[PDB]
Amino acid sequence: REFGHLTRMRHVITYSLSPFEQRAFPHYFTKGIPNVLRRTRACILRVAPPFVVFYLVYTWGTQEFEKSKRK
Amino acid sequence: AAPTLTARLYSLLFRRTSTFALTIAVGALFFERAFDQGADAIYEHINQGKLWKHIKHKYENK
Amino acid sequence: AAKNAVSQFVSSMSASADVLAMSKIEIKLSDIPEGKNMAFKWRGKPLFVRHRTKKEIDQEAAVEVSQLRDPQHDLERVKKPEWVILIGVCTHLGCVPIANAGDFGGYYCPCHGSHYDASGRIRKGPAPLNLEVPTYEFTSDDLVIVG
Amino acid sequence: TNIRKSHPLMKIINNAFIDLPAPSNISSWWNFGSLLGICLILQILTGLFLAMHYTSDTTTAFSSVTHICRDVNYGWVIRYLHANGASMFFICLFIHVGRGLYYGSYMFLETWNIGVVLLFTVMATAFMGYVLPWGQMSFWGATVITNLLSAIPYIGTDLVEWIWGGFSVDKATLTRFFAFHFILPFIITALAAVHLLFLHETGSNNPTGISSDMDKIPFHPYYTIKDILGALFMMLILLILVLFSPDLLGDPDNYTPANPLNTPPHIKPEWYFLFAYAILRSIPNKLGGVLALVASILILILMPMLHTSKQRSMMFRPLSQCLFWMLVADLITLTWIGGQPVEHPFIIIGQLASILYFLIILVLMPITSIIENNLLKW
Amino acid sequence: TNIRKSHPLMKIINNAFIDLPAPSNISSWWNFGSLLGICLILQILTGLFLAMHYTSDTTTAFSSVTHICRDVNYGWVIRYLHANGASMFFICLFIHVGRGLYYGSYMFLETWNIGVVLLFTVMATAFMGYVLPWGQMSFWGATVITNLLSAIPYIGTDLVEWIWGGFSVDKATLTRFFAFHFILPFIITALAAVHLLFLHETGSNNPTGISSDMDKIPFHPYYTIKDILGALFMMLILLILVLFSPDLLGDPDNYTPANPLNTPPHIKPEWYFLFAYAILRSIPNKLGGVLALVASILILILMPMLHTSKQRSMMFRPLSQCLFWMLVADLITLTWIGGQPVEHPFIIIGQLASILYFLIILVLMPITSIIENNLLKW
Amino acid sequence: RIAEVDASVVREVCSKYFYDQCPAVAGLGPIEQLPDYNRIRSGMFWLRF
Amino acid sequence: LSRFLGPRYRELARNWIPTASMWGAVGAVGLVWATDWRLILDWVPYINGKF
Amino acid sequence: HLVGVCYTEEEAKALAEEVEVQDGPNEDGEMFMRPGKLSDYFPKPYPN
Ligand code: HEM
Ligand code: HEM
Ligand code: HEM
Ligand code: HEM
Ligand SMILES: COC(=O)N(OC)c1ccccc1COc1ccn(-c2ccc(Cl)cc2)n1
Ligand SMILES: COC(=O)N(OC)c1ccccc1COc1ccn(-c2ccc(Cl)cc2)n1
Ligand code: FES
Repeated sequence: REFGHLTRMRHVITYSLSPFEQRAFPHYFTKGIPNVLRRTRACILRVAPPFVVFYLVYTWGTQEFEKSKRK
Repeated sequence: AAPTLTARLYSLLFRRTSTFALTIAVGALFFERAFDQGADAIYEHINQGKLWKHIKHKYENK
Repeated sequence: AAKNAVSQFVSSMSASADVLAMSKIEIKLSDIPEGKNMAFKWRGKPLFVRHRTKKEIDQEAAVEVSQLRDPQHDLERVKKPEWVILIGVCTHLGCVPIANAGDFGGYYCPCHGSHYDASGRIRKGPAPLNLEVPTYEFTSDDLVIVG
Repeated sequence: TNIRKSHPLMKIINNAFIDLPAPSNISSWWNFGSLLGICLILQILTGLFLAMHYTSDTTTAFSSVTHICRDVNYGWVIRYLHANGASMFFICLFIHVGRGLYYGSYMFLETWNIGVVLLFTVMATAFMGYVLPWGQMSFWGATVITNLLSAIPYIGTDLVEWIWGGFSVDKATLTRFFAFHFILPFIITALAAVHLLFLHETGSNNPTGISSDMDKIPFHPYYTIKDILGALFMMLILLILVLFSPDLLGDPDNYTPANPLNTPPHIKPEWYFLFAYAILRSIPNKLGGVLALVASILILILMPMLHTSKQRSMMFRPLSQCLFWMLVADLITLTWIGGQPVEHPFIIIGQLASILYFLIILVLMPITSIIENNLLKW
Repeated sequence: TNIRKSHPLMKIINNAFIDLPAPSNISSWWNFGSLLGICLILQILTGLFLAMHYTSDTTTAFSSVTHICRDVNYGWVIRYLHANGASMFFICLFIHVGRGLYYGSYMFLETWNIGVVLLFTVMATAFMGYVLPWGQMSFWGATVITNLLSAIPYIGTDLVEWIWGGFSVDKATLTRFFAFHFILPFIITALAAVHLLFLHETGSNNPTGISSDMDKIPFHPYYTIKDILGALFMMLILLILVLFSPDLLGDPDNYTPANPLNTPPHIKPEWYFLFAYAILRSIPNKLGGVLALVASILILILMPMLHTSKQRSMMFRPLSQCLFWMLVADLITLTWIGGQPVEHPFIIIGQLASILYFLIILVLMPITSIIENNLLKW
Repeated sequence: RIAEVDASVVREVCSKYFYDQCPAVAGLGPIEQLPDYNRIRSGMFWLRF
Repeated sequence: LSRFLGPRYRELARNWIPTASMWGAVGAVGLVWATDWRLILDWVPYINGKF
Repeated sequence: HLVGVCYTEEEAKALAEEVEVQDGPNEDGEMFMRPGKLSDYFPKPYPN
């Protein structure tokens, strides 16, 4: 696995700019803030509902531990 | 042209090299307990009456 | 190079001893009053050793097999009723506390409130077994060898 | 005539770190492999110091450790670098395994199987380092291993006596625990070079699960500067836990010395063993509990065989993403239960969560991938 | 489909030990390279035992070693395996260097230069292991190094104080000598893998000095069975010196404990340092004596530059063979002089033999090769 | 004669003629990669059976 | 599953189960002197192997 | 260390229960005397 022996490709053109010709910080809060809100919305219904059920079991488990030692 | 006794068990156990893989385990005996003939009978013969289990009947059941 | 160089590297890390006379064949004399358990770190745990009375085997025999789960008593394990040997190991976790604290002569575990014997017997849960005695025999006048 | 392509030693380094083809869309979750190599080197240049000034016996172990924090110069900083540096190793290891589980990296079969060996070796090492300071948590945590290790029906009673130095708690117990702790970190360093040699045959996986041979970039300078930045952020978190709260990850009862003096108010290990202590404690049989302890780590080897999806990773599988985060929330429950006393609500919870950890991996994950296969018309 | 030619780990072993092309006329002098690898492994699995039961302080060092021969089980056999196993390493090292000097193996420049580094590292290691038992020879032998180490005109007085633990003879002296002795044998193991990787680029030299690419044989089974037979003959000699005379190579005065109590009847190191102690003792200046000590080992690096013969080895050079055995007889003289007191006949002899060791290598050997070049009409 | 040959007969006759036997070898160049006779002779006996 | 199905798979495993006690009993004799298995050294009266 | 070389273990303890050396302390008291406890080095003559 060396660089000129990897795969076969035809009819593809790429254009690039030098790092000394561009800004290292482009649009940061103009593009970046609405981008990290799209990514948060796209994954919130998959990750979060398991950790809500851990919270409800934890509260029921510490409260029914203290309503056993009381009288 | 009768041969000598070097056809040991070559046609019987040693051809298919099944013996050779496990001579650490299977073909491993005859050389610990059969060598009570070895060093301990020789070492106590050079040192007769000098080890502790030679001078032993003098000091029990007194 | 299989049995005389592998299996022969044996005696420093095994039950064979660099303490070849441990303390059990040492001449043990009773510097101990009754009701006093000293923390004897002799093969690990404090071995429960003190005097004995004639009244002693009458209180453990007043509570019979109908209490227990794995029944064995004083005459089963001990040589004669003038001596006692235990280990300080709970059979699930591994501790019973300091002496002179209990109901009438046990060692009440203050972990969450269970109780245990001065002769190795189950009282409360949640441990399954009974306390283990080490193996030895009787030989002598006063030459005790516990092990 | 290029010297880094023709010198016999330099061309090994060039193929491994400089001219190596790498995918261009590699995320920050691929940073934690070189972080594990930083944490392992750091635990070696800090375990040098502690074993120098050390004596391991039943009479002096608890005081040999208190000598370093007060009397031995620069000993308070190096001791708590070592105790928190092992908590850092275990958080970088659970992120690393969960990455390869999520993106289907276990399809690299030889690399995945050497990894499962590496997870066993660091877990057994750290168990034999917490027994060395000899406090209450060192004693009662070691003496619940041997109850399930003497439960081996034939060889177990002579196995524990051979590793306890010879009888029980004594002087030479901490000469076989200490021997099994000085030398096990160096088998890990040799198992890590073999671990990377198998990955070099295919290169890396990427978050899409599709092969990336048309879009490779060199490793230098793109991921050499990205791995240096991620390592600097790890040293900031580690030195904050050492210089501002060096006892946050720990137990005060292990400052009470070891003796069979009295039963402790509780028994609990460090945080990275609390999921495993919760499983064996919910089995009322010392043979069934030692089998489910080994079956909670060696279950990772069945992950190549249980795969039924036509895709490799979980990026395009929304029903499987829900099950992955149910498994993470199940390991949080077992870490909490394993530091609780054995009472009424923490036995029915701690034993249903032990069941659901095996039900997700074996049954629920292979059926759900088949259901997603039918919905995409293959 | 041959698995030993295509598996990523098995094909490294196959190219190194099994299918490696080797000359067919290789002698028994080529056995001592794998013998050095057996002696280094043996000194690691025996130094495990000694550092386990050890305490290194000015009050208990002499008794920590006497505890092992009597009280520690199997400690008399393992201690004298370690003290005679280091004498075995040094006889297999002087044969090895004299082989490569005789047959012109120093023309493999990169392999020869890593070897000179390996000769320095084992010499400094064994010096810091004889100071550990703390007897009369341990004290007075260490305190003649620091007289020539404080003779460094700028940094030397703070150099010796940084390695003596902090002042002088004290508790912490043997915490920096012991640290510099536990870890130096593992730099040797990594320097030996690099040493063989450079030899693999050319293969081996042979006793004729002519390239042997038309007459190669595989390494297995011809030299795998020949290296096993030679290693069995080495274990016979080592176990004879351990089980029949374990104090033959040693000094009784190092059983007298260390104290500045009284000046000893003599001062002498082990046999493999007696050639070096004889050279510095014949220079009445503690800076000229520390320069000629380092110039007696680092002179080996000039051997590629001083070569003036048209042939490679010494098999066909009868005038050069006479000079090689004059050099061996000169090192026998220095080993005898270095165990003698500093009196009348042993100063004129010990300082003329120090001169002739440098006169043979630098002056007499390059001129004699040129004379033999003219006699063969080239 | 052909009809009375089966798989156990073939295993018996091939073990009689091939297994732990010394072969005769001939080679005509370029044959530098032809293996050594010790490696050819050890290829006649098997490892696992 | 028809993964490893076939009359060929247990035909080579038919002729190897005589020498597949070289898998299990060889492990049983491979742990006689590597372990010092105490109560199965009296498998024979022959091994009084330690004093 | 004398047992099995030139003495059996009785004939050995009696030579240790013949010299009197100083043991450690005990509470309700101070430094007391208790002779040979079967594992004791041979007694030095000089205190310094
Ligand atoms: C001491 C422990 C470990 C070290 C030093 C280590 C090191 C590394 C490194 C440097 C990489 C390449 C960079 C990366 O992708 O992060 C890697 C990748 C990988 N590791 Fe580990 N690792 C360790 C433990 C483990 C464990 C416990 C597992 C699994 C059970 C594992 C499985 C993998 C896999 C599958 C990959 C390739 C992932 C991919 O490319 O998608 N490793 N490891
Ligand atoms: C994978 C690497 C390592 C891990 C995970 C690890 C883990 C640990 C742990 C958990 C402790 C207990 C600290 C405490 O409870 O206060 C410890 C301390 C200790 N470790 Fe390690 N360690 C590692 C490397 C090493 C090395 C390389 C050595 C020896 C050279 C070593 C020897 C010791 C010693 C002697 C202690 C003494 C107790 C103390 O000083 O706190 N460990 N280590
Ligand atoms: C720990 C120390 C050493 C080890 C393990 C070691 C190992 C080896 C081995 C295995 C070989 C190949 C087999 C042989 O020809 O004997 C070899 C060859 C060689 N060694 Fe060493 N060696 C060590 C020290 C040295 C030293 C001190 C020198 C020289 C100053 C040296 C120079 C050479 C040379 C020049 C060769 C090639 C000789 C030839 O093929 O004619 N080595 N070494
Ligand atoms: C190249 C390898 C080695 C060499 C040449 C070497 C050499 C020596 C020497 C000359 C002694 C003095 C013995 C005596 O005078 O009675 C010694 C003892 C000692 N060595 Fe090593 N050794 C090596 C490997 C090791 C290793 C790997 C360790 C630690 C893991 C180690 C640690 C010690 C210690 C602590 C002692 C003192 C115990 C004693 O004096 O008996 N050495 N060694
Ligand atoms: C830092 O050390 C501790 O937390 N230790 O041990 C001193 C401790 C202390 C108190 C109570 C329990 C423990 C240990 O609890 C567990 C639970 C599972 N493992 C385990 C160990 C090794 C392997 Cl391979 C696999 C699993 N250990
Ligand atoms: C086994 O140890 C001894 O023989 N040691 O040292 C405790 C001893 C004991 C008494 C007197 C002298 C010595 C040492 O004499 C020499 C003479 C030369 N080196 C030397 C050391 C390191 C290096 Cl790199 C190069 C040369 N050492
Ligand atoms: S005493 Fe251990 S659980 Fe009750």
